[PDB]
Amino acid sequence: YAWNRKRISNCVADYSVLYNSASFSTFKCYGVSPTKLNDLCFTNVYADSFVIRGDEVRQIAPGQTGKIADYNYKLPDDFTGCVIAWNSNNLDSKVGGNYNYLYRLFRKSNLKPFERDISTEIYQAGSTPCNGVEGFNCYFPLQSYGFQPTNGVGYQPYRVVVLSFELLHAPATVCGPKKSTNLVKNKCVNFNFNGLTGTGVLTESNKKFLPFQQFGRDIADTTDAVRDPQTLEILDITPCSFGGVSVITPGTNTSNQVAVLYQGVNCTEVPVAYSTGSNVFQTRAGC
Amino acid sequence: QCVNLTTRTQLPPAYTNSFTRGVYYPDKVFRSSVLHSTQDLFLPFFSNVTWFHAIKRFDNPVLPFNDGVYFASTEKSNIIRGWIFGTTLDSKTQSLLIVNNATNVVIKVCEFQFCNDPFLGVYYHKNNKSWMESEFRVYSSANNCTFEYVSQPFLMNFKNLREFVFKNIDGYFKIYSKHTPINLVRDLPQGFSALEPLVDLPIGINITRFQTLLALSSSGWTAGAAAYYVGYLQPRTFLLKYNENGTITDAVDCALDPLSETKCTLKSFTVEKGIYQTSNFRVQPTESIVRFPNITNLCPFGEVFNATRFASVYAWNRKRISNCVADYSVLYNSASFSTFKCYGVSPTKLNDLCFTNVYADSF
Amino acid sequence: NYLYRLFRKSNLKPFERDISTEIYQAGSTPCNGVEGFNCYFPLQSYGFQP
Amino acid sequence: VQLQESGGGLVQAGGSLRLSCVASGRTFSSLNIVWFRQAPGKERKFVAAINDRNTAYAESVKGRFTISRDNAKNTVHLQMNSLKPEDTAVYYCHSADVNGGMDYWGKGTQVTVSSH
Amino acid sequence: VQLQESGGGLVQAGGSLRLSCVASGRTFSSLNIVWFRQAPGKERKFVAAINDRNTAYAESVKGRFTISRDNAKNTVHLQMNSLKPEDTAVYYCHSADVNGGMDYWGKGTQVTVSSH
Ligand SMILES: *[C@@H]1O[C@H](CO)[C@@H](O[C@@H]2O[C@H](CO)[C@@H](O)[C@H](O)[C@H]2NC(C)=O)[C@H](O)[C@H]1NC(C)=O
Ligand SMILES: *[C@@H]1O[C@H](CO)[C@@H](O[C@@H]2O[C@H](CO)[C@@H](O)[C@H](O)[C@H]2NC(C)=O)[C@H](O)[C@H]1NC(C)=O
Ligand SMILES: *[C@@H]1O[C@H](CO)[C@@H](O[C@@H]2O[C@H](CO)[C@@H](O)[C@H](O)[C@H]2NC(C)=O)[C@H](O)[C@H]1NC(C)=O
Ligand SMILES: *[C@@H]1O[C@H](CO)[C@@H](O)[C@H](O)[C@H]1NC(C)=O
Ligand SMILES: *[C@@H]1O[C@H](CO)[C@@H](O)[C@H](O)[C@H]1NC(C)=O
Ligand SMILES: *[C@@H]1O[C@H](CO)[C@@H](O)[C@H](O)[C@H]1NC(C)=O
Repeated sequence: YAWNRKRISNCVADYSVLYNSASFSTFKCYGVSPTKLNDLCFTNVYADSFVIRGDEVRQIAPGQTGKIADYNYKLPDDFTGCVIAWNSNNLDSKVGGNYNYLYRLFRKSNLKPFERDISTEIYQAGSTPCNGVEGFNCYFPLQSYGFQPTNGVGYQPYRVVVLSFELLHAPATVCGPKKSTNLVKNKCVNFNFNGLTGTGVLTESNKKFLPFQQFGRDIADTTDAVRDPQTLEILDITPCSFGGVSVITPGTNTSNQVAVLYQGVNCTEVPVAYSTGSNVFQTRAGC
Repeated sequence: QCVNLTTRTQLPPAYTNSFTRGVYYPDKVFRSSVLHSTQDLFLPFFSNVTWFHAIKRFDNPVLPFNDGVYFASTEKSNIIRGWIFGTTLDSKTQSLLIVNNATNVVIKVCEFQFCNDPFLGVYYHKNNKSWMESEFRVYSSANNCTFEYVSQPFLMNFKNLREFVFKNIDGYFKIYSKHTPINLVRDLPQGFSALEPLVDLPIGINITRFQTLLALSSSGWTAGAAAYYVGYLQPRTFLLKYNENGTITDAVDCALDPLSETKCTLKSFTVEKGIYQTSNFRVQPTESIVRFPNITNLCPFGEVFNATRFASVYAWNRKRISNCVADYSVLYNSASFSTFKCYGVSPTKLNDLCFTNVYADSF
Repeated sequence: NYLYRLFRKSNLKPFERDISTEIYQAGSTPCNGVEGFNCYFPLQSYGFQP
Repeated sequence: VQLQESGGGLVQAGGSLRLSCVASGRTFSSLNIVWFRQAPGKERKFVAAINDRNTAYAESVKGRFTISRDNAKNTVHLQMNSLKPEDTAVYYCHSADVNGGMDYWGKGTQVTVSSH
Repeated sequence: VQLQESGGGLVQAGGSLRLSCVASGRTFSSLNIVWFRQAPGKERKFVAAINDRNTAYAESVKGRFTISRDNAKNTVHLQMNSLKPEDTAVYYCHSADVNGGMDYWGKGTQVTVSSH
């Protein structure tokens, strides 16, 4: 009855405990998979948490009739976020009866999803007048949940959490956790610095970046340096060694022995992938 | 809490020249010993910049935030107490607060009810041989607060320069700064400084007008000696020169004068003797004329569309429409149709074209 | 009341109206007049119902 | 401009009826007629069409009818022969002009026929 | 910790009562209050939630209950009018922020309405 809306933003939405914890009996998201949550960014989230009857949890899912969905909490069929529910009889059960958790019982009409009607003025079931505060056909619209430690299956208090959020109408400020990998130099690696793509070899640099500068570019406006985002340091980027391969050969009717020239390639990178060697001479035109 | 300080001397907003100030780093990309041209919202070279005092005279008018604003405050004996941002400033929409102090700074973003005279109070010499601060009146209440982090202090005749550039692109509020001593020269100093960025704010709202905030009963009062500069930025290409250290030691306005245009085309600061082709010349139109035949009879779209008898598909009714003024707006705006598709033209532009011959095929 | 054309020898050219009620030669072996399980009527009716 | 269909009285099985579809127009000879059939509450169907040079009937009325033209009057007429009690329908008549596609649909006439 | 509760007592019909709910803290301008009552031997039902500056009451407490808050001393006063014997209940008052956190449980005071 008294669900409250929370503003969640400017943070990171890692579920490393939320999904890997067994305390939630149903990690259900109707728009995304549990795996895709950490790999995707999101927008402002209106988290909704409440405890309802165990046999009425079907009314939490959209497109369902009943007193709960009609009177206190309705959801739309296009819901995208996550609904998390489990059993919390111990957490929210009272020895005398946990009747604080209340569900609305009567309304003039069925409401719409995401509506807060705290106004509860006189309601009449029939056409007979209902003046003052009491009278015939003036039935109370609120009933307490039967939350007791002796409740059976489907009758114990079940905590339900709804991570309802809307997208495509606000700037994206919340993303999933961002991973890091052990840094390696002097090797041709597929680097990824703050989302930057490309392949190259990392190398400690003599360049002195300014504190706010995170990228280095030459006259051709292509990246050649990058500031390390964890341990601030500037690393040169050099394209992995390449060049044409030329086969020095005499005539076939003279001999079938050939020599191979790796144009513009130092002899060190030749055996990376005639890589055995046994004949090496590094000229100015290649190996 | 807010008090209307209505006592001020009638001074019109003076002007002055912004010689070579307002250049920041347009991007976080290191460049070494190279000259680079990038076009963004910069402060024009040798532009006229608004002149404000604080004397007696308390200048604090609402000013628009059209596409970036340059703020410089040659204000010794610090009394500058932040800025106002937003579009409504009456608690209906989200608004931005920036403040300052000796060792603290707060960036406050809420739907703020701003009074017509928002200022920070400063009492004077309470027998404690020092000035203390209290009684700040910038808003009334905090209704919808979202973004409220606390940074570290940035507080460093006049001897301090506090040139700040505020830009809001894609909802990201950018702040640039640079502090350097000033030796006389009451106007903007004759020197080139680059404003390193300070913060980036994911506000995601629209800012259309701003306001400055200063320190400080109310009627018949004198403002402390202050002077701050307000210039407006427009999109103009520049040519920024980076040294070995990577700092912008000089820049050229690509559209200032023909020499600057030639420097911009040659991508160099020094220009060899000769003739250089530059951007082309043209005369822009001064007024737009429209000439249509003065036929007054409205086209028979009424019975073309709302005809009760629509024939079969193999007997599609072809009606001739000509020699009339056809108003397609009434058809387009009326959403009673489930499919209003035009292929060779656009439905919105139909009210500007005069057609040779129109066929109507109703079925 | 709304009838449509269904049988024709070929695709009609753009902006062409064909109202010929003559029997289409549907079958491989031509049949003339009325119809059987062949040379059926080229007009069928929309079953427009609320 | 319009078409009116009158007739369809009460007759006996095997009798002859004379139904006329007089048309308000001036070139109805070009507007060849098509006769349509609807059962009393069942799916619709066609009957016949004297499309100028030749004719075309339906499976239920195959050759049993003598379709006629009144070109000097710009009216159409159908002759009903070998009538059956299973042909209790509401015959129609329609014509669409060649130029400026348009319909002149009528109203209908009962084809009630007794059985004994 | 807990929420301090007072204002309860045993009174006859037509009297005046004023329940009190005070929540310690420094953010009273953003606090939201939800009320409840639990009759002895009967169900515990919601009474009145005053959130932000909005007020509302249930069927049996509308008009009878005049909810109010004191921003100066973090006090909530509920004026009690039109005492009814069936409303004898223990009232649990709740305090929370706009998020719904900072949940402290009120002990509840003994309120009794005497019949005549
Ligand atoms: C990000 O975290 C890493 C690890 O916590 C920081 O690296 C440490 O930095 C301190 C300060 O120089 C060193 O004493 C440690 O030896 C570093 N540890 C490792 C594992 O590298 C790093 O400084 C943090 N990022 C920033 C910008 O400070
Ligand atoms: C000095 O100024 C700072 C802000 O730049 C003050 O700190 C904040 O002041 C606002 C004003 O309402 C409060 O809402 C924040 O809670 C304050 N934050 C902190 C961390 O203090 C600071 O109070 C000022 N100092 C004095 C002595 O007034
Ligand atoms: C780039 O910055 C560095 C450091 O601020 C400058 O190098 C120092 O300059 C001072 C002043 O001449 C010398 O006393 C130091 O010995 C220099 N240190 C080093 C390590 O060189 C440098 O001059 C700056 N370069 C430019 C072009 O501004
Ligand atoms: C190579 O020499 C042989 C000698 O028998 C000759 O037949 C052949 O044509 C020669 N090939 C070329 C390409 O000259
Ligand atoms: C700035 O405005 C003043 C207004 O009088 C004008 O005189 C001056 O020429 C302007 N500056 C420039 C560079 O045009
Ligand atoms: C045609 O009908 C629609 C809806 O019945 C109406 O909105 C429109 O105004 C009509 N056309 C004219 C020309 O009045």
